[PDB]
Amino acid sequence: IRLQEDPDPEDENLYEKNPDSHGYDKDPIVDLWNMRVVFFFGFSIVLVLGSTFVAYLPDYRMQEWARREAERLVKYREANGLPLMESNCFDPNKIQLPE
Amino acid sequence: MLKIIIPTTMLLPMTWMSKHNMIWINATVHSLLISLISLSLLNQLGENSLNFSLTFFSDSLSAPLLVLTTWLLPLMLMASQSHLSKETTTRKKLYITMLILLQLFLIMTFTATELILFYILFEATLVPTLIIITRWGNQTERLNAGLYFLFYTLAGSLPLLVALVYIQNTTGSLNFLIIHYWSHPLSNSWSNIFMWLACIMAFMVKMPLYGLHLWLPKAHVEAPIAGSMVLAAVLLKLGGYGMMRITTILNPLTNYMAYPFLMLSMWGMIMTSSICLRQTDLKSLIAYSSVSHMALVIVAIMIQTPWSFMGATALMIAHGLTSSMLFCLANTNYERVHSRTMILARGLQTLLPLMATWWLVASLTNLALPPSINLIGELFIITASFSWSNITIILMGMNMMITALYSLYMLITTQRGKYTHHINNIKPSFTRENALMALHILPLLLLTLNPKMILGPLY
Amino acid sequence: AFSAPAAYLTHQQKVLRLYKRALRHLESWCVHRDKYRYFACLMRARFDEHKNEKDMVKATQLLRQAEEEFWYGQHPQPYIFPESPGGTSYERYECYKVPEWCLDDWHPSEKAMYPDYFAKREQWKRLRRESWEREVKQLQEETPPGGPRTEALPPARKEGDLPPLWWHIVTRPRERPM
Amino acid sequence: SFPKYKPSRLATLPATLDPAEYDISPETRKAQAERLAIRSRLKREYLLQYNDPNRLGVIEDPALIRWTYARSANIYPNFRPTPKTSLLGALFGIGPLFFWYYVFKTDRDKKEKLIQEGKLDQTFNISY
Amino acid sequence: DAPPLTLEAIKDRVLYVLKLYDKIDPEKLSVNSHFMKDLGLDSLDQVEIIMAMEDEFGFEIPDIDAEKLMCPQEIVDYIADKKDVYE
Amino acid sequence: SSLLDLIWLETILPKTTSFIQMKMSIMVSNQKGLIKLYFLSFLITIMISMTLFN
Amino acid sequence: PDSWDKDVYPEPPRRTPAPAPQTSLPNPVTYLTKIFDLLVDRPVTLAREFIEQQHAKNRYYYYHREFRRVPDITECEEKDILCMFEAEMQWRRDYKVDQEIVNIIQERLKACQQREGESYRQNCAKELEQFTQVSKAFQDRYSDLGAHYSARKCLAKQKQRMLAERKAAKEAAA
Amino acid sequence: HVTKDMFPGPYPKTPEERAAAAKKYNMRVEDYEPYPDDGMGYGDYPKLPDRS
Amino acid sequence: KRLFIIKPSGFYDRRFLKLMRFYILLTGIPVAIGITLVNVFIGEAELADIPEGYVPEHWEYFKHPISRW
Ligand SMILES: CCCCCCCCCCCCCCCCCC(=O)OC[C@H](COP(=O)([O-])OCC(O)COP(=O)([O-])OC[C@@H](COC(=O)CCCCCCCCCCCCCCCCC)OC(=O)CCCCCCCCCCCCCCCCC)OC(=O)CCCCCCCCCCCCCCCCC
Ligand SMILES: *P(=O)(O)OCC(C)(C)[C@H](O)C(=O)NCCC(=O)NCCSC(=O)CCCCCCCCCCCCC
Repeated sequence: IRLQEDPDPEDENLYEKNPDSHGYDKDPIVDLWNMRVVFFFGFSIVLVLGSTFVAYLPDYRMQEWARREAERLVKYREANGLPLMESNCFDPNKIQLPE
Repeated sequence: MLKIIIPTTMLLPMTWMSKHNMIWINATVHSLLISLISLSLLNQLGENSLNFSLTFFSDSLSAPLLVLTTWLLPLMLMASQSHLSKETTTRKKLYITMLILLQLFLIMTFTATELILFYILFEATLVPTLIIITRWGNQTERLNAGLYFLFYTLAGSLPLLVALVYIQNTTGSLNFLIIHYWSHPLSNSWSNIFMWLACIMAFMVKMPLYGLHLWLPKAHVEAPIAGSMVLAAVLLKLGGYGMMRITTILNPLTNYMAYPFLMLSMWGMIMTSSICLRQTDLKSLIAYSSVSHMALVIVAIMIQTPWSFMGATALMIAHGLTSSMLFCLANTNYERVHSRTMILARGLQTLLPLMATWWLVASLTNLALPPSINLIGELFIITASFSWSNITIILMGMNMMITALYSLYMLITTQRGKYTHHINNIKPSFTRENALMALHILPLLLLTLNPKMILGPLY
Repeated sequence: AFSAPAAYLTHQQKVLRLYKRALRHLESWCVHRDKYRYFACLMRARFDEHKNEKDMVKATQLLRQAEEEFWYGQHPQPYIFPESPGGTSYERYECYKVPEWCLDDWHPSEKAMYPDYFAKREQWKRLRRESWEREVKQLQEETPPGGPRTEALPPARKEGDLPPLWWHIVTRPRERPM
Repeated sequence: SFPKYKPSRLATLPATLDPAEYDISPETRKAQAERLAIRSRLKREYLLQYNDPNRLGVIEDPALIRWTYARSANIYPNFRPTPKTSLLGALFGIGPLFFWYYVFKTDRDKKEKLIQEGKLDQTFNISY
Repeated sequence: DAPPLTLEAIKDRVLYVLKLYDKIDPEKLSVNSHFMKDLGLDSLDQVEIIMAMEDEFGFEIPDIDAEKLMCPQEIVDYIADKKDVYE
Repeated sequence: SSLLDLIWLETILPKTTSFIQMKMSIMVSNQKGLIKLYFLSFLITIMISMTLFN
Repeated sequence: PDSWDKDVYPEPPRRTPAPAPQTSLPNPVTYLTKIFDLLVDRPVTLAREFIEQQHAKNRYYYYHREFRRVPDITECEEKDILCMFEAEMQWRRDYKVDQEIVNIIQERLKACQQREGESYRQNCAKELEQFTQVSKAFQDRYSDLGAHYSARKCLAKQKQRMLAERKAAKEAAA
Repeated sequence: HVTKDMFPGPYPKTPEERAAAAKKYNMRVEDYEPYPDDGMGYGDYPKLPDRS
Repeated sequence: KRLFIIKPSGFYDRRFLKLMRFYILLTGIPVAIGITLVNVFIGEAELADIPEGYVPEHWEYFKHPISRW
C-alpha cells in the first residue's frame, strides 16, 4: 500500500431501515414530509393551476381581434367591389422614387 | 423581472440559514413557488415585447426559456439530493448555492436587453457549471472535461466581446430594440465577413456546431446529474437564443456566409446519429443525440425563415425536456449498478416495470413521434429546409431514420432481454425517482396540448 | 446444457452428431412417416456399411465427404422444435422469470400476504448460509495446484454436506414461471 | 461432385466444412486442453463469486472494463498520423462536406436563375 | 393449458416407446436396463432411441446430454428435471 | 466515432494548440539563470530598438 | 345562424329533395332518426334551454378594441425612433389582419370544395379566382421579407417593385 | 479493483510484451494476435475472429 | 395445485400511482367543478358596440369570465 486510505464503503439501502421509504431522506419523518411537499406543490399547484392559468390567459395576441377586423374589411371591400387585398402596403403618392 | 430575480437572491440566504435536514425541502418548495410565479410571463403581446424597464425585457422567445429554467431547478434539486446523501452540510449548501447562482445568471441572461450585459451574464454562467463539474464529478476525466468546456466557450466568445464593443462604437447603442429599428444592411467586405464570423462562431461554439463539440461529450459524461441536466436542457439553448437575437444586424451577409455552417450542421447531424448507433456508453449516446438536435436547430436559424424560427424554438424546448428526462433515467440506472456501460444491466423491464414505462415514453418523445412538440419543431424545420432546397428532405429523412434506430436500440438494450444473473442489488424504484420522471414528462404533453406558447414571436 | 463440455469431440461423437443431424434433415424432407422410415432405414444402412473400418485416415475422409454431402443436401428450412434455439417458441417465457433475490425485496405487507411460503424460504436461506464454508473448503481441497482443468464439479462426499455451487442450479426459475 | 461452398465475411465457413477440423496434430489437442483449462479457471472464479451468499452487488468484469476502455479512452494515445489514416480522415471528413456544398449551391443557383428570369411557378407559395 | 406431467406418466411413456422398439425384448426390459451393457444395442441404436423420445415428448435433447442417457430411468430423470416435474 | 471524433477532430483544434503552447512554454522557461546570457540579450534588444525603430 | 355574417361566410341555398319511397318496406334510417330525436335531441335541448336561461340572468358585454390610424413609415423621418415605433406597430397589426383575410378566403375555398363534392372542378371556379387574387397580392406584399421583417423592409421591397414596373413601362413605351 | 497494469496499452513490439499482453487478456500466447499497427488506435487489444 | 408466482415488488409502484392520482385530483376536481359552475352560471360575454363617450377596460375587452378576472 502507498497510502493510509479508508476502504470503499458499502452501498447503503434506504429500504433496509425504512421499508416504506420514499427515497428522500434517511429520517422517516423528514422523508415523508419531503414527499408530501414535493407532490402537493409540484403536481397539484404547479401542474393544475399553471395549466388552467395558461389555458385561460387573456387573448393578448389579438387573434380574435384580428379575425374580427379581417371580417369587417372583407365585408366592406367585397360589398363595394374593391379588391380583397390591396397590392401595395404603402401609398405610391407618399412614396417618392428617384429620377 | 425583479419579482422573479429577487426571490432567487432570497433563495440563497434561506438555503444558507436553513437546518441541516430541511435544506432540500425548503429549496424544492420555494423553487416550485418561483416557477409558478414565473409562469405569468407566458402572457405576451403579438406586436412587441414586454418592456419592464431599461435593463430587462421579456419576449415570446425569452418567456418559454425562463419558464423552463425555473421548472428545471427543482428537478436538479431532487436528483442532487439523490446522489449527495453522505455529503457534509456545508458542501450540500455549497452545491445548492451553485445551482441557485446558475439559475439566477440564466434568468438575467434571458431577460437582458443589451448585448453587452447578455454577454457578461452568459459568460458568468461558466463559473458555477465549471465548479459543479470539476468538484462533484465522479471519475478522473472531470478535470479534463472542465478544461475543455471552459476553453472552448471562452475561445469562442472573446471575439464576440471585441465585435460587440466595436459595434457599439460604430452605431452608438447595443440595445436590442435600437439595433432592431436602426438596422442597416451589412455589405460584402472582408471586415464585415470577420465581424459576422466573430458573432456567429461564438454562438456556434455555444450551440455546439459539429466539429466544435467534443467538449459536450466530455462534460456531459463526466458531470454530476444536476450538471448534466442543466448543461443539456438550458445551457445549450444560450447559443440558439443568441443567434436568434444577433442575426438582426447580420443581413444580408447571412445569405452568403451560411453555406459552410449549413453543410457542417447537416452532415454532422447524420454523423452524430451514426455515432449514437455504436455507443458503448449511455450518457455518451444521450450527449450525441443532443448534438444532432442542436445541429437541426442551427440549420433552422441559418436558413432564417419565419417557419424555421418557430420550429427552432419548439425543438429547443422539447429537446431540453427530453434530454433532461433521459439523463435522469440513465442516472437512476447508474446509481443501481455503479457503471455506465449499456450492456452491463439488462432485463430492467421485468425487474422494474414503471421505469420501463418511463423509458418507453422518453424514447418515444426523443424520436419525432406525433403530435409531440419534438415532432412539431422538427416538421417545421423540415418544411422550411424543403422550401430552401429539395435535398434537405433527403438529409432530414436519413436523420429521422437513424434517430428512431438509435432510440429504440437504447430502449431494447437497456430494458428488454433477460436480466443479468449476477446483478442482485436492483431495489424497487423510489417514489422520488418516479415523481421526477412524472414531472419531466407531464409538462411536455401539456405543451403538446397547447403549442402556441413555445412557437416564439414569429407565431 | 447440464453437462460440462470436453476439450474436443471424438470421432465417434462427430459421426453420431452427423447421423442425428442427417436424420433430422431427412425427416424434414420426407414429411410422411412411412417414407421417412424407408429413407431412415436406407441412411442407417449406409452408416452400417461404413461402420467397420480399421483405417482411421479413411474413416476421417469418409466423414469429411459425408459432411460436405450433408451441407449440399441440407433442408434450407429444417424442422425445429418450438423450444429449441431456432424454434418459434424459444425464449418466450424469459420475460416471466423473476429471481428469488428479487423476491426478498418485498414490502412487509406483501410478505405477510404469504405467511407460510416465507417461513420455508427462510429455512432455505439458513440452509444455504450454513453450507457455503464447507462447499468452498471442499472445492479448494480437490482442485489441482495449477487450477481447474474442466468445468465439472464434485458431489457431496459427506453425509451432512451439499454439492458445492448448488444454490442457483436448485433455485433456478421454472420453465413456465407465470 | 457436389458444388463447393465459398465462405464470405457475412457468410462464414461452417465448422464441419473446415479443412483444419479433420487434420488434428497432437499439438492441437494440447492447445485445446489449454483453452479448456483457461475457460474452466475463469468459470470457477465466476461461479464462486456468483454463488457466494454474502455478496451483494455486481461482479465487476475486467474483460468488459478493458473493452469499454479500449473502445473510447485508449484510441488517441495509440493513434499515429500515417498516410493511410491521413487520407482516410481527409476523405471521410471533407469530401462529403464539399460534395453537399456543390449540390446545394448548384440547386440554389438554378433556382435563383429561374426566379430572376421569372419562369418559376411560385403561385400560392405564401408560407416560406 | 396442457395437463401437467408426472413421474409415473413419464416412466410409462418412455417404457411404452421402448417396448414398441423392435430390437428390445419387452419381457427383459426394466427401468434399469442398460442399453449397451445388458440390452445389446450400440451407438446408432441409442441415438435413434433418443430421437424417438424427443419425438414422443416434443422437445429436443442436446447431443452433449443425449450421449450420457444409457438407461430408461436416466431418461425419465432427465425429462423430469428439464420439465420441472417433482411428483 | 474513431477516425473523426476521437482522432482527427481532437488532433486539429484542441490537441495541436496544446502541443504548440507546451513547446513554446518549454522554450521560454528553459533558462539557466545566467546574468551574462540575459544581459547580452538586453544588449541585442537595445541595438534592435535603436536601429529598427524610427 | 346569426353568430357569423352571411356575407363574409356565404352558403348557397340548400335544396334538399323530397322523399319519394317506392317500396312498402319500413325505413330503418327514419326509425333510427326518430329514436335519436327522442333519446338525445330533447334532453340536450332541455339542458341548453336551462343553461341559456341561467345565462340571461347575468348578461354582460365585451367590446371590440378600436385602433386609430397613425402616420406610417413613409412619413416617418430617418432614425426618428418614436414615429418608427408607431409605424412598425401599425404595420404589424395590418399584417395580422391580412393574414386573417387570407385565412377567411381559404376557409371559403375549403367549404365550397366540400359542399360541391363531385362537381368541385366547375362550381368552385369563382372561389378559386378570389383565392388566386388574394394570394397574389399577399405574396407581392410579404413574400420574401424574412424572419426579421419590418415596415422598412416592406417599404424597400415596394420601392424596388415600383422601380421595376416603371422601367418596364418605359421600355414598353420606347 | 482493477489495477493500472490490467488496461490496454501500446502495440506490443517484443515477445515479452506480447506474452504479457496475452496473459493480461486471459489468452494463450499462440492465440493472441493484435491488430496491425496502422495507427488506427487499436493498440494491444486482441483481434478475435469476426464471428457472431 | 397452486404455485407461488415470483414477481418484483409492485407495492411501491402502486403506492406512487395512487399518490400521484390523489394529488392530481386534489386540485383538479375543484378546478373542474369551478370551471363548470362558472360556465353554467356566469356565461361568456356578448359582443356589443362601444357606447359613445364610454371608455372600457381591457378586461371589458376580453370575453371569457376567467380571462377577464
Ligand atoms: C395521472 C396520469 C394522467 C396525468 C395527466 C396530465 C396532467 C393533467 C393536469 C391538468 C391539466 C389541465 C389543463 C387545462 C384544462 C382547463 C379546461 C379547459 O381547457 O377547458 C376547455 C373547454 C372548456 O370550455 P370553456 O372554454 O371553459 O368555456 C367555453 C364555453 O363557454 C363553455 O360551454 P357552456 O358554458 O355552454 O357549457 C359547458 C359547461 C356545462 O356543460 C354542460 O352543461 C354539458 C351538458 C352535457 C349533457 C347535456 C344533455 C344531457 C342532459 C341529461 C338530463 C336532461 C334533463 C334534465 C336537464 C336539466 C334540468 C332541466 O361545462 C363546462 O364548462 C365543463 C367543461 C370541462 C371542464 C374541465 C376542467 C378541467 C380542469 C383542469 C384539471 C383536470 C384534472 C383531471 C380531472 C378532471 C375531473 C375529473 O373544453 C373542455 O374542457 C373540453 C370539452 C370537451 C367536450 C367534448 C368534445 C368532443 C370529444 C370528442 C372528439 C373526437 C374524439 C376524440 C377522442 C375522445 C375525447 C378525448
Ligand atoms: P457406436 O460407438 O457403435 O458407433 C459406431 C461408430 C460409428 C463410432 C464406429 O465405431 C466408427 O467410428 N466407425 C468408423 C468410422 C466411420 O464410421 N466412418 C464412416 C462414417 S460417415 C459415413 O460413412 C456415413 C455417411 C453417409 C450419409 C451421409 C449423410 C448425408 C446426407 C444428408 C442429407 C440431408 C438430408 C437427407
